[PDB]
Amino acid sequence: ALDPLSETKCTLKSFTVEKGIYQTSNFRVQPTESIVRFPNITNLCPFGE
Amino acid sequence: KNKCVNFNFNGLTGTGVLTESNKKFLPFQQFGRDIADTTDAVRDPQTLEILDITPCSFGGVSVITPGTNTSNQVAVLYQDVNCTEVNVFQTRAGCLIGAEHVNNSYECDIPIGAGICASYQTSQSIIAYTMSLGAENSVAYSNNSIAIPTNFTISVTTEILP
Amino acid sequence: VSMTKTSVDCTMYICGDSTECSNLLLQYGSFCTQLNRALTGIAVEQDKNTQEVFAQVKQIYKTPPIKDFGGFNFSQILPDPSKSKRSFIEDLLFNKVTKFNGLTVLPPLLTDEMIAQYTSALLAGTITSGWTFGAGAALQIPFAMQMAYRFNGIGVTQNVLYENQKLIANQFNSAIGKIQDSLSSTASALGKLQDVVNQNAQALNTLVKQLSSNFGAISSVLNDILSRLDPPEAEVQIDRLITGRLQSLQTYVTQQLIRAAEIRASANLAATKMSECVLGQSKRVDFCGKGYHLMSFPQSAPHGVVFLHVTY
Amino acid sequence: GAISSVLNDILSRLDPPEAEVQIDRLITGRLQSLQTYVTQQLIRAAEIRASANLAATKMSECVLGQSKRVDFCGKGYHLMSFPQSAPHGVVFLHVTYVPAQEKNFTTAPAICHDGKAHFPREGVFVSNGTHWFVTQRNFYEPQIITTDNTFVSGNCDVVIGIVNNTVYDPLQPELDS
Amino acid sequence: VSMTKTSVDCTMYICGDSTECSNLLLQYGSFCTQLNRALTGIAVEQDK
Repeated sequence: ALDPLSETKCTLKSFTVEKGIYQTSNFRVQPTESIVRFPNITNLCPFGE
Repeated sequence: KNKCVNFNFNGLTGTGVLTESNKKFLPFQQFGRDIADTTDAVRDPQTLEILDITPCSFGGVSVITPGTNTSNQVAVLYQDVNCTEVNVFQTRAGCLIGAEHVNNSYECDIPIGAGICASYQTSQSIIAYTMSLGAENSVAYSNNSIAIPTNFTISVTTEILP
Repeated sequence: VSMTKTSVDCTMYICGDSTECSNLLLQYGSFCTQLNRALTGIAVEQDKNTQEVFAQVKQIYKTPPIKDFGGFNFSQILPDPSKSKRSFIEDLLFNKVTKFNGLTVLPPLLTDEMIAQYTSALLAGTITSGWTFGAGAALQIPFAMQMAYRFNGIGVTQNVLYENQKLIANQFNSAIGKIQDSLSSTASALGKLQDVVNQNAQALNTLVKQLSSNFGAISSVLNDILSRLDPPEAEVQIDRLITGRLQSLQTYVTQQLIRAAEIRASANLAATKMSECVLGQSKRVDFCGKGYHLMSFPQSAPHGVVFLHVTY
Repeated sequence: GAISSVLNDILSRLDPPEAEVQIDRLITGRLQSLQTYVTQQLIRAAEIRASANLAATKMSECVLGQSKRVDFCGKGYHLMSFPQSAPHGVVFLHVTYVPAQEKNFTTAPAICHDGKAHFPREGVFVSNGTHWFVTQRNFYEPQIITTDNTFVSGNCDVVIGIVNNTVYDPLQPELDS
Repeated sequence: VSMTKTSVDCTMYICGDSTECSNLLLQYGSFCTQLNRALTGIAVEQDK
């Protein structure tokens, strides 16, 4: 977990790595803000009366 | 909008990216799914508009590297994303960071995909270019001139089959 | 020839956006590690099945400006550079061919332009050079002289072509239009490639529909079980959901290897047919279709190939 | 999914009414590991068996005979393959015929001696700029055009693009001498 | 050349004459549909 060059060596469990392209990991984006999608005040309770 | 957010509906949970849409829902419907049961567009309950649920920047982490006895330079290839949600070059498989775009088409040494390959040539750096399918040659068509070989070369090819 | 490069990841399929799911996923061994390497090995074979079939010539031969190839109408098989470089035959083959929960759809190594350049190179080598471009250097022999040896390989004297130079042009040019009238009217001739799409559109869509299944648990959504049940109590229902999705992923890669085994057997046949029937002359009866083998014209096709054989 | 990986660890710590749940998770878990192993090996062995139908074809046709199939046993005109031993496989040595150089010579579809169209029996007609010769498509050889290497069919009014040449008849100088 | 066409249905083999079995069989979704279409594809190839 230092560089993407080392991710190919630890995947194949060998230091001798030839040319090519190998899958190492997956890119994930953490959600920074959770927005609750709810409608507006659709009808207040009659507390005034 | 345009960010990986976590929407919280009254009867639907999940994460995604909200953006503009070109569809138009029915005035009584609120949900919208894909063919194989995948919710990708919902109606905003506050403002009567259509917003798509785009999945976030997910993709496999792939790298392009030569042999260990030659050099150590690499090129990061983030799949299924562009070069804006993350030596900048955009491919069909994803954004390639680390390689230099060269207009000269050379031989495909390390394949990437979609007609794009990379190679480590000499100063020495990994370049990105469209692959060449062969040498430039044109057969001269003539109805009164043919080419017949006078010299031959007996070559021995090696074929390996399991 | 090829198939759709689908790489389904078991990380976001069973444990999409969950932390406790990953702790209960690694305890089942390396089953997600083996299924990721199995689907990766298909994508290596999908990049090799395109190269070993199409890329048979080390050079690319361009279209000569002389179009008088013995009076034959070869404008239908050659691609139009003023159009992607596609022809009228390739346009009918592209428009007559009939998801983000861990399913990665990777593009192939060669797009539709790269196969069209291999089509423009192999058809230029077959007409303007004969069959010598595959065995060695492309001998600049015209199309009217290479057909004299093609008749001698099946036991026909070469005096038939020289005395009927106008009779072949009235029959061969009319047979090309019968192929275009059969593909534009219906898609029954292209059923060999539509079955590959039917084994992929019904395979990729059925895998996402298994997430809505209960699989013996109290719910289908993984977030619904964690947000309602206790963390010492939800582990019974979660482990029944991961094991239920593990058998769905085990059956998926099994169906993506047995059905692809016939494609890999056809890719070893498409590499054999294009090297023998197109790049040479064979004496095998009914190998390039019904009739005597004279030549063959390959065309581009989505995840396949179309051979326009010429029979006697 | 069990509490341990050793079969003797669960039976020595848990009760026999309670250890049977954890043992059955290990038996069903190791059965799917063998179910994945037999499935992955048999599909890969089917590719070996598909290669076994191909490797037996090369050692029966191209090794034990001269195949006329172009680009089936190597690039070029194959003559004879020499197989060698290999661990779980075979290594072939295909002897092919590959040309080296080429020369552009003037050709002709047919010639006219006295009105009839003479067609070549084997090969095509060539020319070095002065005289008209006949050779094959694979190797150039300045052979003299005779009646034995040609075929008489039709006339010279049908073939478009024909030339005129005198056929060297060996019967002519033998009778005059 | 060919093989005996045998279609094993997962309705009478899994839940043959049982009402409560079909309530738990539908919880797996289309798993029997994957097994029926796999054996149906053999019957198309046996005719080909």
